[PDB]
Amino acid sequence: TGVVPILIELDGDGHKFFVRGEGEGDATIGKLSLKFIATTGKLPVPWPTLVTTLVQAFSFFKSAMPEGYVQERTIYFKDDGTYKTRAEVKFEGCTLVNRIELKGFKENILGHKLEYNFNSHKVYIIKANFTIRHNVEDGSVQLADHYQQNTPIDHYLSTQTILSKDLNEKRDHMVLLEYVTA
Amino acid sequence: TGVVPILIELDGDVNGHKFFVRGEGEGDATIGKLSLKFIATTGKLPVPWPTLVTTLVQAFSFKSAMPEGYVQERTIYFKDDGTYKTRAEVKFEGCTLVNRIELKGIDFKENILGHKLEYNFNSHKVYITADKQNNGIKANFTIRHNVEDGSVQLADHYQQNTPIGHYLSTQTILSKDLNEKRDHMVLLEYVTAA
Repeated sequence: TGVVPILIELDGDGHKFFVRGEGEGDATIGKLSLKFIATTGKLPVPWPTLVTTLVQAFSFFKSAMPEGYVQERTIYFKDDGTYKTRAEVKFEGCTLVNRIELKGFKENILGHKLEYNFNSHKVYIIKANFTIRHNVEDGSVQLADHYQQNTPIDHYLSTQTILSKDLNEKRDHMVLLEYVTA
Repeated sequence: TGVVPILIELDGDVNGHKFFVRGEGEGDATIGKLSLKFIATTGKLPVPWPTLVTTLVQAFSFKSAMPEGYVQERTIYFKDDGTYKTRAEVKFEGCTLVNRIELKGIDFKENILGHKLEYNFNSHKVYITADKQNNGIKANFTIRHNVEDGSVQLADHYQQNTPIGHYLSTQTILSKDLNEKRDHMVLLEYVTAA
């Protein structure tokens, strides 16, 4: 019910970086509007690879609040490196906070030759296994196998995502619009 | 800080006429703006909407009382007509500010029940004065309601406040949702202190 504020903090790693996301969420319509900012400068990684790691609560995840849940993922990129991520999503003074730690390859990913977009997927829902198709600039696809577990402190989720850019923003950033349904 | 959701629930009972109103919307203390849609769930109101405006926050700009929120009790004398008696509790419920109100009306005549008021609300400054006696706040003010013929209906408000744990100027616009068939009131309000 209603629209809640969202804080997202991603501390990433031979290249250290930090991303802070701020925006609003509306569970009534299942809409996300978020702007992410690279505080440490340009990312040594393409933005679409951080999309999945960067709040399923908007459509268990809701019942987990306000003490919230822990989300851990290991993400294998085909013929490349892998992500390992741990996150804590919970409520802090009427604001939903997602604190994330991820650690990682060869220079599609470090090469920065992906397309700035993100295709829709059905997620098999806690445990989860799914594969994301990233569009590559040449025409090929970069596959990313996700393994996911959840823990509190049988259905599907379809998600649609739009990646855009704030024109009057000079820091490396990502504006994100997302619709997720059950 | 930020924009908070608002739930307003008023179970009312005037001269034999029971009614329930649910208001939903947003509040922003930073700019002092209220956006609310009120719905008469029990059907057409036995009372004109402008007479419920005062009773239906003041926290936006009352703030210190949250989240274990204050009690607001009012006695509202309509000139040569009936009177309102209201008790309300404004507080936070899961990040939402809720204003549950109980109102009762006695000794009316059929401006108010006659439904001959204008669908609008003139601005007023409210005289807010503190009182350590009841650990709360008191206020007295009179609202001039425009009646359709040309005259005015005056409504004398007496108000006390108390926690469960200067001036205020208000500006109000009353409108209607075109795609809403229930008896309702769209409300926009700007409130500042002095």
